[PDB]
Amino acid sequence: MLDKIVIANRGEIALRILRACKELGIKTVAVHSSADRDLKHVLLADETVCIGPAPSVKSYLNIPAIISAAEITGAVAIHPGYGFLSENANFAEQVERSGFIFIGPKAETIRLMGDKVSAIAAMKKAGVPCVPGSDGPLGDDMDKNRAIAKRIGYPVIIKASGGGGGRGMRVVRGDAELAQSISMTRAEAKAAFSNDMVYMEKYLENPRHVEIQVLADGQGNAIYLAERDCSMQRRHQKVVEEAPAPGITPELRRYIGERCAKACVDIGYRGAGTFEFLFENGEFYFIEMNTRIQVEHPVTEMITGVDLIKEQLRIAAGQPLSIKQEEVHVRGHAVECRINAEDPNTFLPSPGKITRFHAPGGFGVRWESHIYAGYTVPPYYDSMIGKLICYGENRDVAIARMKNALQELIIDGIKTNVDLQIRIMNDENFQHGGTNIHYLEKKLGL
Ligand SMILES: Cc1nc(-c2ccnc(N)n2)cn1Cc1c(Cl)cccc1Cl
Ligand SMILES: [Cl-]
Repeated sequence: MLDKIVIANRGEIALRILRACKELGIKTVAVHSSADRDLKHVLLADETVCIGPAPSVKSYLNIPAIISAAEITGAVAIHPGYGFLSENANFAEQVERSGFIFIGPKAETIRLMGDKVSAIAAMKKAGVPCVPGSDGPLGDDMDKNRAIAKRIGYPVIIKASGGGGGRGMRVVRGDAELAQSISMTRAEAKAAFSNDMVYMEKYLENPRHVEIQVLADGQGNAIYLAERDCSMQRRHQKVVEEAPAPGITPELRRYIGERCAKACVDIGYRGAGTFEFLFENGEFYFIEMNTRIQVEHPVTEMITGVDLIKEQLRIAAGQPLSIKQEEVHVRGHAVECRINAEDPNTFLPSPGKITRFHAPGGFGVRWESHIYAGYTVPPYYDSMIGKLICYGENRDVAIARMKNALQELIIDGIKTNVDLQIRIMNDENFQHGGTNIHYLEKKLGL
């Protein structure tokens, strides 16, 4: 087991990582900005290092400062959490070059999945179903681009190969708009990644966002831990996630899961990872892979019993997977509601001091948050201040528990999205299940 690690993150995920470290007897180093001195995990950590001022560029994205903190404390590994530098291949490379373990895959693997075109090519080769597409970057030959579009069939979508999460894409519905659409996507990509590479996919009109959790030890062992539906979202931000995905049969799960696991072996994947799919008309289509642990990991933990963070730490210590595929069993159902400090009318972050706090408790209730009474939510970071996760023996039980936990939750002094979460739990279409990626924005437009 790793002697000591730097937790290269903040907020709820840093606390989540700290708890796993403590379970495993791993010493903790909490690196933090000057605005984050009173973070719960910082107060709980074995050692603390202030790595810079409030803005993320000079703290949580400050590669030399994070590496120096590992150096000064004699840490053996760095956990990047999610966001920040977790998908930064240069950071992973610098971490290993400086002589520390990066808790994540090889830098080459991060780089491979970071490039959307190369990622899809690798996944297609491995037998993972992808969206019908260009299978390569689009060039300047518009005859060739029209032929790709015809072969695929309109509508199509132009996507940037550098891009993440849905940044800068456009739907094309005929030849008439194709040339300009390619042109425009190229330009926005140049500003975002200094990379004008674009590709084409068949545009799916009303898909669900379904992602497969994997773990791989780098020793040839790779398992899939069912799936999560993340379709409930607003402006590229997930709002509610759940596991398993409604309507997914054991057979479909096994079909897609085995293909993801085999792909992990093909690419020499190491650690936790997520294969993101679009799901429409009973069919899976790979869009991208996340090579980090994700915000929504807890729903997968509830339905499988596998502690994904502890697995990351075990794998980073060079241990083989703690379980075989045949030992992974989907049981019950879990729903996560993200709790955001945000104004309900503007959807802008709403920072400030929490004056009264009470966490929900009870059977099947899991509360993931650094917040406490008297804690000030700083203006400098993301709006998500906690995650409420409810498990039950079935989806209806999980939802009923979530409704009650949400009503029990008290966060006074700041504005939150609790009332919206309650609305969603009471939504008849959500109660039925299987709503698509466009649903919440359509609902909120009414
Ligand atoms: C990365 C990505 N690809 C798509 C997409 C949608 C329809 N067809 C195709 N091919 N891709 C959508 N997104 C981003 C996204 C996702 Cl993945 C989930 C909800 C909303 C949004 Cl805008
Ligand atoms: Cl994430």
